[PDB]
Amino acid sequence: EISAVLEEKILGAAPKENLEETGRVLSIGDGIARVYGLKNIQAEEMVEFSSGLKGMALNLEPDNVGIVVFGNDKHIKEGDIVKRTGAIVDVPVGEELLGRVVDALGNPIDGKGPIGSKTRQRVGVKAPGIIPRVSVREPMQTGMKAVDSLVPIGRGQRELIIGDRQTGKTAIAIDAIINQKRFNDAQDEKKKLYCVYVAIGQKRSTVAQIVKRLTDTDAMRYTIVVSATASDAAPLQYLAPYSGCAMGEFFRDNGKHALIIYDDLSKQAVAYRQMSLLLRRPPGREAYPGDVFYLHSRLLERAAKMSESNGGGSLTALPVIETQAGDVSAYIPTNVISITDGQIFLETELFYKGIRPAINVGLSVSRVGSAAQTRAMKQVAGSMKLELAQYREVAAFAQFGSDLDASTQQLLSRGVRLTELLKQGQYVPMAIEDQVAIIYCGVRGHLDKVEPSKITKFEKEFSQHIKTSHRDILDTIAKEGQISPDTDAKLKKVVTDFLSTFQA
Amino acid sequence: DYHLETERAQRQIKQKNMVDWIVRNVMKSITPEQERLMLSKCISDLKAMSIKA
Amino acid sequence: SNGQITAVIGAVVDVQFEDQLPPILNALEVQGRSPRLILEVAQHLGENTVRTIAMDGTEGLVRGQNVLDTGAPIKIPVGPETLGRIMNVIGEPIDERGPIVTDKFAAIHADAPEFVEMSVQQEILVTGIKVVDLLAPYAKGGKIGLFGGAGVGKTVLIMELINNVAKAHGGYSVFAGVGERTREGNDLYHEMIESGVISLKDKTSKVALVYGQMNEPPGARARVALTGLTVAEYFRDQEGQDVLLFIDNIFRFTQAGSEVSALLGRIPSAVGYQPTLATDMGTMQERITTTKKGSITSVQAIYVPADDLTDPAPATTFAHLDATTVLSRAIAELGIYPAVDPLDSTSRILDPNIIGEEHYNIARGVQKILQDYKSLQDIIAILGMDELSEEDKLIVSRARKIQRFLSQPFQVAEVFTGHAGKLVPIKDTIKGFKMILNGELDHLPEVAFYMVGPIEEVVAKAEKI
Amino acid sequence: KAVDPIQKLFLDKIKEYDQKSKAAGGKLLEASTEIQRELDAELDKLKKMYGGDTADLSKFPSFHFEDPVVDPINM
Ligand SMILES: Nc1ncnc2c1ncn2[C@@H]1O[C@H](COP(=O)(O)OP(=O)(O)OP(=O)(O)O)[C@@H](O)[C@H]1O
Ligand SMILES: Nc1ncnc2c1ncn2[C@@H]1O[C@H](COP(=O)(O)OP(=O)(O)OP(=O)(O)O)[C@@H](O)[C@H]1O
Ligand SMILES: [Mg+2]
Ligand SMILES: [Mg+2]
Repeated sequence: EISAVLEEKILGAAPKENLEETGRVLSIGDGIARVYGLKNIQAEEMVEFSSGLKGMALNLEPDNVGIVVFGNDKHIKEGDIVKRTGAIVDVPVGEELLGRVVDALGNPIDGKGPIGSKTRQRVGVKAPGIIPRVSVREPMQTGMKAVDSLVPIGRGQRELIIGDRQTGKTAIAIDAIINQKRFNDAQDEKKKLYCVYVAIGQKRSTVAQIVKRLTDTDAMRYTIVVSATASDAAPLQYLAPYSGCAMGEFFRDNGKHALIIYDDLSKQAVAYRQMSLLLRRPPGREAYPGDVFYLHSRLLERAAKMSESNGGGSLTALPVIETQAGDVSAYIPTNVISITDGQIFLETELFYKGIRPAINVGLSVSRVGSAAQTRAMKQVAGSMKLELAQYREVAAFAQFGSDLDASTQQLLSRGVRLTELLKQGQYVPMAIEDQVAIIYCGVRGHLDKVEPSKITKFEKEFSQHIKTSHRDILDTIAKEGQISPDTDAKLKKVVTDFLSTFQA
Repeated sequence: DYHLETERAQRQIKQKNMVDWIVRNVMKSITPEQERLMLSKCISDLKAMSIKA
Repeated sequence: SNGQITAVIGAVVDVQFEDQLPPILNALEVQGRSPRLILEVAQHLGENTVRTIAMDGTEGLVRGQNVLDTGAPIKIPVGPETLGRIMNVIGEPIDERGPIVTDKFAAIHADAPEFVEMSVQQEILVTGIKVVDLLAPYAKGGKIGLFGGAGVGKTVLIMELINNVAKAHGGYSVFAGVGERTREGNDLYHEMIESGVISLKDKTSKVALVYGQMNEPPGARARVALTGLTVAEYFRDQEGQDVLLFIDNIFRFTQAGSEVSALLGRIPSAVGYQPTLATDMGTMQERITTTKKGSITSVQAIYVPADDLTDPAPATTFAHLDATTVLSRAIAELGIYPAVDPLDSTSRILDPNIIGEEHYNIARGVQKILQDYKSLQDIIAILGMDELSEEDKLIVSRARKIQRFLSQPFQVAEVFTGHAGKLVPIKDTIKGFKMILNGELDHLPEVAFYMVGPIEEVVAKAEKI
Repeated sequence: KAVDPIQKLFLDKIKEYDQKSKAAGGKLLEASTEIQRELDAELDKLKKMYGGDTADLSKFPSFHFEDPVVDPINM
């Protein structure tokens, strides 16, 4: 068995010796190798060093070729042999990468064997133009109540997850990946969504714990993890968002739908700033190069919703940006805000108070908006958005309002229930029917008698009663696609029956 | 799961053991007559690549 | 003649010629490329070698690849055949509707019109936006800038200007998408074909679209504004039309110039910008003007980096504009939309002899109350509202009512706000602010002044409460 | 169609390893001490992880069940 596999790997790995156009390393240092030779080499062509490291031909000069090393530059010495790969920089793509953890070059790192991909795709492909795109009209279900109602994400949208450190940015992104299991297990392939998680500059232990979480929840079957951790070279962390984007662009161009998370692009900008400063390029704002905007703009513009003449596929991007002391006016976050289609802002102050996810409702924007959410969610979240705005205006009167009007007290009481409604535990994403029912109960006044400290327990028990005793209500909602006034009266009665049965 | 992990652990140590055994056996088995035959094959392969043009 | 590629570094390509060098700004065509790769000559390096800027990606270029000299700068189609079409920086149609069949072509590099060919007349362009029409009115024929950061609202503001001004306009329009979202280009294109401004059936289209977006290389992003100018310059000069030119956004032209300048071997200027920041901007902006042959009303969205108005690229753009509209993030975080800063937007036609005595006095009266409010806000922040009893509290109450009344729901923002869009005549605007300044509406709540266009909707909202 | 002599030599070393391993009853051939320590560490970890000390995991586990608890009639 093992001997047969070992024998067929020896026989299958034929050397195929032939003369290759080669170069010679002149000087190596600061992640840049200057190579003498390679007359017929192309710009941005991948090379092979004698130690096995890959590199990208960045600068073509009359006398030398500047090569960006995809690895540690201690493996390259002056006078080494640099061979042309003959191809511009590309990574393996396909459905053979699902369930596999790879580095920025596409090589597996989880030890599960090689990757049997038959296709490769360039990492520097330009984004689709005006014509092949179409409007974003299919929902992206993150499973988060506060996201899917107030900052609704569509398929083909770029939604920024921005905040300070340890505010739940990875928690939102991972729960969005886990939530797609209910759609991937179903037979409806148009709602199926593949996932690509790109870890840039993170800790390798953190990536391993993420892969364990995806494996336990069975979310790894449709997920590709591209890992360029903090121990990896800056060119590897620079390349990894484009490598993962190419793997996600395989699904976009083949009629399927993919979600990609760049966690985080602020660390990729640091890696690119390191490469730019070691190339003597003129620093700008916060020592960043001038093309650090084009670094993220050429990446995120490849996340698009394609027209029916292009297969109808899509790529959805969730870039992550870490701020410093909640400063969204800094250079790098302002660049990504000008690129993406809206941002989800996470507050440190809300995170300290126990509000998780600590989403700032007033500072979270979805430029697509209601155009990419279901009728039932849009009809209810429109009312909740108005009521949260009303609660926000009168929140200043709660500080000293010992005596307050009945209308203002109702607005304060409703806003407290709605704020407690949006709280959600980690690694427990919710189906869209469960989200609609819970938000509908809190927005119609059913929770005005329920204490805010018992809303989460009411959320489990009342949904269980609906899922067991009143399944005909859900069937009517699923058939109609919205909430009828007849169903509104029925939901009023079963809420009154449920609260009376719990206590009287 | 216990039998699968036991099989995987035994497979891994057997793969490691056979790798170092092959490396040591290949390195220790060097003969000059075979070395000259491989040298002649390398020259013939170089001559074949020169013809292939 | 025929050249060969000597060096490829990013968007900058060095080409060496044998017999005769092409002049600066000439267009060069690379031979072995399946799509057209255009190089624009930037400087002569010596030894019969020129340094060029590529208008597309430079991957796959080898040294010694043959480069052909076209003998002319980048020439793009111009005329009625470009109406309803989308073209890129080099004039190729990117709307998948076939070639742009025309006999008229024009180089994207042209000299600005001389001092003799200048029009000094100034007439107010009524928009329907209360903060714009009152405090910084736009001139009918003139340069308008929309300064703002990221997310404060400039695309929404420039789409509202297209909805209000360009729909009822006796002339042609040009949109130059410069380094912005391709999604926004797809949204605007389908907005035009739905509003009838672009006709795919017949030749009744009225707008020409030129798009070089943020996915394009720095050479394309630093020249696609010149392509939109060249289409608008043909309409102004060779047809005598009154042209609308919307550029979104002009900062990306300057930003892409800084990215190329790093590879051109220049000593960097302040904040890492190109040394030629003001001269390249001045050459581009002086071509966008109204002459005696025709008029161009230009609205230019201007991105400010890190919300900094002292950055060299927005600061040098301020002197090129008749009317400036500075959008503030602090105002946008208060929920006031459009987030125009009242004490930072100028018009250059805010004159009693141009817009009238009553319009000028109300605008100056509004700015005086808002400047007094800003002076008092430090006492309000730390101590509180207890200051000067009747007098300063009346100043605060009126200024907060004015700040709410400057906000207005937009028809283009109606999708994600729910409030119906309002187009407010300028007579109703000056009447509404005169009522607030006279103290006629001190008894109304300040919530009634928020997100309602006419002053009659303010009192109707107050009665509803 | 001549094969690489190194490939033939590698196949001979695989066959030589397989013949010597089957002649050793599946045991390792000239394994070092650290490989023996690695194998014992993996077996001990699997024994502690799956609780092989209490019961034989190779055979069927001996279930020790009990009667379910039923509440009294009244409170
Ligand atoms: N909704 C939630 N419920 C409970 N715990 C949560 C929730 N969201 C986040 N957390 C916890 O808060 C901590 C920080 O969240 P997370 O690590 O996802 O943030 P981050 O922004 O990725 O931080 P980093 O700077 O490490 O990337 C974690 O321990 C996570 O388990
Ligand atoms: N007039 C408005 N009414 C309501 N909301 C607005 C208005 N203008 C802007 N906004 C809000 O601000 C967001 C940003 O819109 P817009 O795209 O116009 O900003 P921008 O300045 O062009 O930013 P970017 O740098 O991303 O292009 C909108 O999606 C909306 O949420
Ligand atoms: Mg994180
Ligand atoms: Mg914009």
